Amino acid sequence: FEARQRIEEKNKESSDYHAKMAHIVNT
Amino acid sequence: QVDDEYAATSGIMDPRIIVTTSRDPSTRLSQFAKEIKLLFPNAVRLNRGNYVMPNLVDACKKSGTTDLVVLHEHRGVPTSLTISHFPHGPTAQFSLHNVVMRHDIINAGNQSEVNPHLIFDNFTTALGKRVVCILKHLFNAGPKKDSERVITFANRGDFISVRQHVYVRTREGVEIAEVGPRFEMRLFELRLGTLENKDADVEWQLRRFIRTANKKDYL
Amino acid sequence: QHILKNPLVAQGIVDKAQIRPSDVVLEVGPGTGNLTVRILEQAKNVVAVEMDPRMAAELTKRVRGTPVEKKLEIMLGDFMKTELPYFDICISNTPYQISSPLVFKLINQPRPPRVSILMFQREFALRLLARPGDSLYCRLSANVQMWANVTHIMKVGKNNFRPPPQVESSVVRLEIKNPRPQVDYNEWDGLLRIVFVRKNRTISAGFKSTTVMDILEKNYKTFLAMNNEMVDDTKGSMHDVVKEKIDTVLKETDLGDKRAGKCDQNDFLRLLYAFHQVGIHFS
RNA sequence: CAAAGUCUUUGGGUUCUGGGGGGAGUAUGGUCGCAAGGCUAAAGACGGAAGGGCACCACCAGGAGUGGAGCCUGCGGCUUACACGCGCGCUACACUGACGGAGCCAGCGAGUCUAACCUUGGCCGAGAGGUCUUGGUAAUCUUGUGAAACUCCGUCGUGCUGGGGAUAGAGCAUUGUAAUUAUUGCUCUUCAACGAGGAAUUCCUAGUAAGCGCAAGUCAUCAGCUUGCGUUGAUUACGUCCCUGCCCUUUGUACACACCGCCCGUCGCUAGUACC
RNA sequence: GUCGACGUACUUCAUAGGAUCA
Repeated sequence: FEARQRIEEKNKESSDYHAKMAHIVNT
Repeated sequence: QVDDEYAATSGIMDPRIIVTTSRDPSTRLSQFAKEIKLLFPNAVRLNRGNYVMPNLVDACKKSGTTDLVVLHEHRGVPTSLTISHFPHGPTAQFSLHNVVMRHDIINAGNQSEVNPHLIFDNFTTALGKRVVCILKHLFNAGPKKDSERVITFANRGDFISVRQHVYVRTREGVEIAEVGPRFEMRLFELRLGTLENKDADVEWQLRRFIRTANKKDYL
Repeated sequence: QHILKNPLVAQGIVDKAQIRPSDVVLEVGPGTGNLTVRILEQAKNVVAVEMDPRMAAELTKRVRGTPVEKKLEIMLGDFMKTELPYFDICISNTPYQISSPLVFKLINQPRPPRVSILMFQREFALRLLARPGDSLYCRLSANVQMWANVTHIMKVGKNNFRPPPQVESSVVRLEIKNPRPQVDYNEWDGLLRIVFVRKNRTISAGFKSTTVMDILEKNYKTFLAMNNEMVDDTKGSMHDVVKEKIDTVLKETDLGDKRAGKCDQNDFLRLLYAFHQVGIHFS
């Protein structure tokens, strides 16, 4: 249960940060 | 997907089964073999006593048989299983864990052994496809429009679990009763060579001391 | 049949609709539910209208085991022949040949919606959102701008579509006036049909055709015969009287010289009232 | 292409235009523009009948049992930094027996290079255990694994004895850093229950039940277990539907020759019509 | 107002051809 909840936290946080750096640049 | 192990024979001919055991079963293991016999249609069984397996399987092959299941145990209760599809088909070697016994609990009616209804739940990867096709080609082709014997395979968390349930289409929905055993079934190898080879093409082995197999399904 | 593949215009269409947690969405032409499931999250109860039972079967397969499984009805058949239930906003992708029926069916509902997010072909939408005096001010704009109000949202360019079609699309928020105003419908439409036949000739031009003077003479006679006031001497047939009658209006309200594709809505009102005042009706 | 030519890089006069094409996009401290609204309110289905096949979940015959003992062991109580409920196995409960010597028939594979495996012999030590060496990187050496039950005679008389060893203690090797918590192996000594096991109880139809040993632990399960390998080796059923339950039809529907020649009841769909 | 027409600024899509060998 620990290892799963870590995987969804890690995936969401990583993807969102890359999405912000996709949200800035071709502005 | 139908395979070269099944393409010429999938819906063409309905199969028969043979149930047997490794060497000198315990009595309860024989009783469980009886349960897995009476669950399957086209059910005929034969005790293995002092038999050379190449001779046994080779003699069973000219007589005509589609598949062969044979069991194992650990001091009374079974732990392992394998399926050998005869026409050069793939042997599959599983670890089975839990069981409920129709003898043990109650006489809850009858395993009517009608051509049953088939359920394969939550299989995605091509290995799930291999398991689905190999196991589907063991059931009878042609249950009726209202075959009340629903066999159930579930593939959550790499531990496929099987039950049997019997339903009646009651006023607002179906209603089911639990029969057959209930399982924690799990594979660990696929070999396209039949077990008489002992050395042929292994399709698949479960990596065990690989780290990520804590998490990952299907290797 | 085209498919809105872009997974980011879909969310924007949905959240501009301002769905409240107590709404009944009509969602016309759902497709394969690329769009629907967002509405299922945000509305109490969705009523999807569909014609392809292949799509209906797949769409109702999509919601199985999902918590939103019981908040979706499906109505089959032709959209322009059902009886829509009450619905409270409306979200629509439906293929464009019903774009002009759809709008008026929403305007003429009993208890119409409150906001609707509609997808249209670019030139169609630019008819709908064209103010008086533009190049595109048509009869459609004068109708729809009487009973509704129509506001652009975005451009959906043609490469968000599988397969890519040739025309660009628009997303448009339409919102019905409430109460609907108390001019008639059929008088408004009769007048607009006449004066918008040739959009840039002056208004007195449209009251010269002999089909039109036949129509107005017939209507004026039937109006007098509705009030049972017997008829005077006419040099041709009755349109004689009507002729000077029409001219007199187009002297007083001045409108017999302005060009109908530059006259905004109050001018059509003043013209409608002036013809009503002298005993002319359009249906 | 007779101009789109003017002997390799360029001048006969003069007017005009370009500063880079095509398809998609995104941003904006910029310029010009661009709405409507303030009173109005949905909720065909159901029960029954007969006709043919099926079952160590049926009948018949038994074989092996467990459930008795003792000991190991898989799911259930309670405790620690032990009076227990459901089950699987082995050993025996003795003259077809038990001990002394003689003879002896296998197969499966496994085994070691910069390590010591699997081995042969001779050696000594009751034994346990220590001696150097070749054979083998594999049919070669184990290995013919000279296996155990098996066969002969010997001893013994049914004796809870010599069947039986659960139970302890001591000594010996033997490791390992230590055995200490009898890790293991020999030896001596200790000699419990067990007099055939009720209610029940599972499996079983021939190389079968049953009994015996050898090999290996090859990514899952397994160590007083598992899976192979072979040995010896039987009785009764090979018949039945009486009960139990399962499957097939009710147009035999499918084409001469021999049979017969409506599936039945309840609520249905609709039609008709006497009635108000 | 995720408004339009511009004006600036930027992004992106379209690159392989012959010869020998396998």
